[PDB]
Amino acid sequence: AFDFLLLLRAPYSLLFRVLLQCLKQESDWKVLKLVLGRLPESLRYKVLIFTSPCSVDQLCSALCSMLSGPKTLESRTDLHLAVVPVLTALISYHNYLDKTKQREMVYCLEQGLIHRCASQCVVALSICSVEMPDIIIKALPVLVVKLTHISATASMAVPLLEFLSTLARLPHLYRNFAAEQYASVFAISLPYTNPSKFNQYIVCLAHHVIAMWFIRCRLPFRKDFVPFITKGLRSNVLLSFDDTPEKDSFRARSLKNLHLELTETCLDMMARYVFSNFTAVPKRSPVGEFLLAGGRTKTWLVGNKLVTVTTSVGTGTRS
Amino acid sequence: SQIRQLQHDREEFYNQSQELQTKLEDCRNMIAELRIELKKANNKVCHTE
Amino acid sequence: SQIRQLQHDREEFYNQSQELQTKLEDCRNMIAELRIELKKANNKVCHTE
Amino acid sequence: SFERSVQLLDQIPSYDTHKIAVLYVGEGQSNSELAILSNEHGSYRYTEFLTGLGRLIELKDCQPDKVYLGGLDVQFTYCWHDDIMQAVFHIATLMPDKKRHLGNDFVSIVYNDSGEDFKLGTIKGQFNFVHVIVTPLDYECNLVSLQCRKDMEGLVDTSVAKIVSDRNLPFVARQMALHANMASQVHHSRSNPTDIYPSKWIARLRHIKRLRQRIC
Repeated sequence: AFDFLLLLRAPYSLLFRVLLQCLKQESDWKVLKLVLGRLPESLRYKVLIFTSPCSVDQLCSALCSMLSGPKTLESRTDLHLAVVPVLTALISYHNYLDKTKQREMVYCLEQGLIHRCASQCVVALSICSVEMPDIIIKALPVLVVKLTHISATASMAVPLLEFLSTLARLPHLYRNFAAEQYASVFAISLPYTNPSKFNQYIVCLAHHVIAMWFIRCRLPFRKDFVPFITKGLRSNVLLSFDDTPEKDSFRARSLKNLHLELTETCLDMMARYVFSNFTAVPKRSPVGEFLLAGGRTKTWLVGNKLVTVTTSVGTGTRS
Repeated sequence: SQIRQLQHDREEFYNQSQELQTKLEDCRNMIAELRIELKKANNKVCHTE
Repeated sequence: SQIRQLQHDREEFYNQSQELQTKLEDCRNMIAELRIELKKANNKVCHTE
Repeated sequence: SFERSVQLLDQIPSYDTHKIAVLYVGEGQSNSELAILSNEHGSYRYTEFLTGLGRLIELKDCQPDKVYLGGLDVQFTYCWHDDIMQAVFHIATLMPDKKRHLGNDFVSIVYNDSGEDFKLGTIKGQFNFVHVIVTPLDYECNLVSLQCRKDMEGLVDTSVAKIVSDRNLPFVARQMALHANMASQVHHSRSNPTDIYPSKWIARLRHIKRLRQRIC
């Protein structure tokens, strides 16, 4: 029955209460998982709800209703890991989904973080954020606080960074914050920078998101994390090699070779963007060119930096 | 066989009528895009000013 | 005799369908380059603006 | 010698590059090699998505060399700038060549507009590793998914579909696309071709260390 009735592409809203009922009581057999697999495509084709006058809310509630409770086990891990996809697909309708119910389902996802897994949950969180960020606005802080405790899982390694990045590209959402948010973000990111454990893809992505958040990070309270950051960095080079892994954090003054290059580039970017932001492209005003055109020049390499000096000879004047 | 193919060709002419009327609607939307093109031509003249 | 009748009806349906699809053909062939020229001119106006 | 090292070393921008490619499919154009790169025209939703992708761009000469070979000759060559990621789009409608350019990119965009499914077999390509299929729907909400080249799905998950409304599909689309491009560059580099590392910063740092080694 379920198989056939879920294929309507031209008599409606009856099957709606039918579904409501069959999910309401828990048949406690594979038929449960069977209808749960019948759901997601019905959500792909959750298109005829143009007829159903927003009764989906109740099933959504029913969803969260059967999210927790022994009345489900009257497979529970699979129960969660399959109901999370269906509410995931459900999240599309930001409008008809009740506002307080959206708050509720956000809390459901928040509790689905601490779980057997939440990869699906966290990517759905990214989606709901881009979709109904107004709702996430309140959950964001405690969300990240709990996220502090995922403990360097190579499994969720990718989706976390993905979500952090996506969020960062949404400034107006986090338009206001405070230090602890960014501090927690960096603490979460840092361990994912292992030179051996995680992926080179994961490594480079981690450095990218670190950099871009640190950019999006407020100019005030920007230097704060800098030692912690390089601490978080030097604490990722703990035992990979320690030739010259010294602190060198400028708070005082103010193969594993790839790992060294990583540390180099990251702290250099920070130094470049600490204390202010500035595009990395110079273009001299015409006056400069006129003055030093063809000027006598000289370039040196003090260290990994490339210094260049040029001197005018009054070309334009004699012109 | 003959009656079955008659029904076949019936549904064929039917979907043909469907695509024909929807094609007339598409040409309607085409001339609507043309009217928007003339709106952009009003924009052309103010632009050349 | 039933065979004759059904065959004649199918042939007439065939004539109808062929002429309808030629109509569809010509109108689609005009519509394509119509919208092409429209969008070309309009986006060029956008560029100039 | 060191002078020309300084020229080439200076070249590589501190702004990470992103050559991306956009496609379009139609009913007749479904599962077609000579009909996918043929049409210089797409759908209405396709066009509004395209103009929503990035902001206006022109390929004039007064602008610096910050544009790549794709979009050098013929036409809006839509792009999107940011702190370190530059994104050239290579619209399938803006080559008038196109096969030589669209195929070369590691990742591409494919707007599933016909109504049937889709596979990589549509175009042989050059390194078109991962695809991202996006399909419309009755209302504004539209579906998005991604496909591997059966070789790197371990690196990039594939069972990732999602619904997204109009004013949010371009952003999330380009986002996951950039993720895929990252994956592809990491894969190529993982093949150890001693080529430009994706992290252009560490790239030019290697450049400088190479200068150092050259002197001593």
